Amino acid sequence: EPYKVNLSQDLEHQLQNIIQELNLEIVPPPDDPFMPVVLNLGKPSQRQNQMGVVPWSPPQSNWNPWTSSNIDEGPLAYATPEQISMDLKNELMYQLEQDHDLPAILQERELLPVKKFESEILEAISQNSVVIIRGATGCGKTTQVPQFILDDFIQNDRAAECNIVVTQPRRISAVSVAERVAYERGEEPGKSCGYSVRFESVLPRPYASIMFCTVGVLLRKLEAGIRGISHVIVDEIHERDINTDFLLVVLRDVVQAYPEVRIVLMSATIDTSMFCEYFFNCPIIEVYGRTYPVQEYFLEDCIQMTHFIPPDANCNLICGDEYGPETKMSMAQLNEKETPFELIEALLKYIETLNVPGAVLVFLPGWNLIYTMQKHLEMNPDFGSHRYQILPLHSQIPREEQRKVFDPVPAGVTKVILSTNIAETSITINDVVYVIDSCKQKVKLFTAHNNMTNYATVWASKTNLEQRKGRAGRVRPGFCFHLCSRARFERLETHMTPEMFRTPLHEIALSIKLLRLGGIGQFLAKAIEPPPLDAVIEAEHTLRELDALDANDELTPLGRILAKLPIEPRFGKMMIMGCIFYVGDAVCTISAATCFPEPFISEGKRLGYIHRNFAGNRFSDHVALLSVFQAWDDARMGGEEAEIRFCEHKRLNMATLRMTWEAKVQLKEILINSGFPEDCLLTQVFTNTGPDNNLDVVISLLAFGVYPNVCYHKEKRKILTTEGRNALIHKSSVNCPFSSQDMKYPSPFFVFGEKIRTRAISAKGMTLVTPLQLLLFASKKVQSDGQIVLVDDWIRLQISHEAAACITALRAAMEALVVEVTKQPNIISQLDPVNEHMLNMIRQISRPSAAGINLM
Ligand SMILES: Nc1ncnc2c1ncn2[C@@H]1O[C@H](COP(=O)(O)OP(=O)(O)O)[C@@H](O)[C@H]1O
Ligand SMILES: [Mg+2]
Repeated sequence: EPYKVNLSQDLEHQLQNIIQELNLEIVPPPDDPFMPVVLNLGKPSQRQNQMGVVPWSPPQSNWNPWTSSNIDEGPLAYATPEQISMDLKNELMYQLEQDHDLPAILQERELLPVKKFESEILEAISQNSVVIIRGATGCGKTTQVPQFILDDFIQNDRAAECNIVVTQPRRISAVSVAERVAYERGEEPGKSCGYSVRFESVLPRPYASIMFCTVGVLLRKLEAGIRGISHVIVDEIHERDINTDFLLVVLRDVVQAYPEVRIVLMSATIDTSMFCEYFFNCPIIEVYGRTYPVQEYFLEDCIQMTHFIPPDANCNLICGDEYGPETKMSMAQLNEKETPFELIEALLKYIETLNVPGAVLVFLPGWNLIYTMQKHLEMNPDFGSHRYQILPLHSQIPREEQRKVFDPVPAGVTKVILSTNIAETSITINDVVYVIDSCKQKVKLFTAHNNMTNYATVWASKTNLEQRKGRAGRVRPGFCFHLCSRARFERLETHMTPEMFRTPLHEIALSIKLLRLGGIGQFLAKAIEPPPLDAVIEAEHTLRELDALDANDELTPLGRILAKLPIEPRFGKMMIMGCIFYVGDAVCTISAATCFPEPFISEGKRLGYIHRNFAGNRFSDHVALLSVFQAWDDARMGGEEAEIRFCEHKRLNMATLRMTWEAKVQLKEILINSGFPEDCLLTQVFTNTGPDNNLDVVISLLAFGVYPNVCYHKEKRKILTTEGRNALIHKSSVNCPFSSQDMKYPSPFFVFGEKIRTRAISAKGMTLVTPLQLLLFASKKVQSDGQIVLVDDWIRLQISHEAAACITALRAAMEALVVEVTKQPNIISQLDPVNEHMLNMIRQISRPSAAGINLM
């Protein structure tokens, strides 16, 4: 049915006024009501590109490669190469004397399997422009190889001819390795070992250094070029992170046009053919250590040797003959869509019976299943405090709490690790004798025309199960407990689909064009494994649609801003808009918070009472998050203990808030550096109960940014998608009712943030909006019949024709002004009166009073 949209009469008077002042014409009402006239409107191009290459140069005196700038004051700034080489050679032998715990550790370094091969490696790397270092996970190629390379260059007095960039796919890997390698050198991060992840960096010195960054960070610094670098180490290639696959394309163009450069690809035990063939049949340096085999078992065997009982074709129904009558009878009572918490619980205390000491590594998909499984054991008898030691490893936990997994345990105690697939190839634990495998992955599923980053649990590869097994048996003959039928193993993929095949490419596309590497399609066609066509088309369509590219597929001044922002391009455009309305700080804050988990500490079930009160009366998860942020930033002014007090009292995660903050600041600086003034990015206090026109527009711009994640409320926990299918409220949301209950809303229009798919479908992080916001920013294709209005062809609205089409115009005028200010962002100071009245009209229609709503 439609919605009874009740505007004022003198408001409609205003919307037609401004539209006249802007010298634009409203699409007239249909003569025949059955004619579905569309309200949408629409509206210099630049010369095209040619296939080009990122420039390279080796390390230089008076050039910091980590700040990508000159240095005209200090020892190195003034000194000569040999001076530095000599000096630094001495510093280490000075250090060698005086530190009495350094050689304590350096011996530990030489016990690592990769130690053996140091000669062969350095030998290969020297004589070949590209190298692959294949070897098992645990040999120590991550930590050691970049040292081996530096150590050598130091003690041949070529220290200043050495700068190493080491890319890691995960944020956590980059930093924690940087920490480890700096420890193994008797230092703290900053001396010779730096890092650089998204929104956080501890840079090293300009010479004889090692930089551990993420691929995205490196890619966005390549506008300056790969200047002042001797070696480029691309670790964990076998993971097939889409950004690594992309980087490899870039690097291959480099090694052609600059063969002096040195590249080092590092991989687990997989087929490295395509990589070797890609890089001109480059040498492979195999690496291996003394490792023990493992008996692996499957979900038949697990139930066999515990006597367990619980309360696409199903593979649990299929079972072997030699397995007993009760074995089958049990397993078939348990679907494969969810992993059995109850079985693995019983499977742990079977390991007791084997009476062999060691740690059990449990593979699960996601924080959700790890945090539940933890509270399943820890808050349960048998599993006492002094019997078992249950450590989680999400990569979303304090980095102190991560390290626990490595250091040993008091004797007669079992160390249980509930980790993600980080521990599959990225990190190795020492005590691991046993492994339990969910045989499942957590992947963002996003195909063409989804426009929804949808997290979904899926089956792992045969290769995955193989690699998860090998974690057991780095100490003694081990055991591996696969929680998948023997039938389900047969119906598994051998390898998993690489990210290139199943990820958006609009971020990759902006990069391509910023770096002037040629055409989006042409470039990705050179990939080790190119993406599907429709993905490239979708990426191209998507960037054109928001004027990041012209129709000639070249980078507009807007797209450049979006290229320099390290966030989703829509949120980048949302921020630029907010700057124009002088709500830049507010809207950057929301952007930043997308890059981090929710700062609420949910004990389980749904949300609590006190947390929901941050929402206010705007029925918004986004305002909940924005309200805590205001309360936190005010409370932090007390001091360190005052900050944590607040957080402890309100049950908030203090780490998350400091990260969202630091990210907000960094976003803010890119806009400042882009030319936007300071005054449009100042902190602006707001209420979440009274009226707030600053916060009205901020909700409006959130409608834009999060489009097209829209829904409509009907029943208590029922909502309907944009397409029309039936979805739910997530239990974390503030707009979620309590069990059985319901709540009325001043509007059923919600722009939601994210959608999970594990048990069913559901929407997460919901924010209420008015009809006018839906029309103005959260709806592309809209049709009028004179009285009734159709929005994105599944949402109907009873409303004036002239007003509905006057709004769709403002949008088009706003988009025009976006273009205008992206040519010169300092424009927003001296805005012509027509423009500033267009911003006030938008401000007006943002409010709920103008849509016949009040929040009480
Ligand atoms: N933070 C750490 N604390 C203690 N030991 C560590 C740490 N990081 C790595 N190790 C140890 O270093 C060894 C090699 O690690 P790494 O260089 O990551 O290997 P690779 O990447 O080749 O699998 C492993 O045996 C592991 O136990
Ligand atoms: Mg590694």
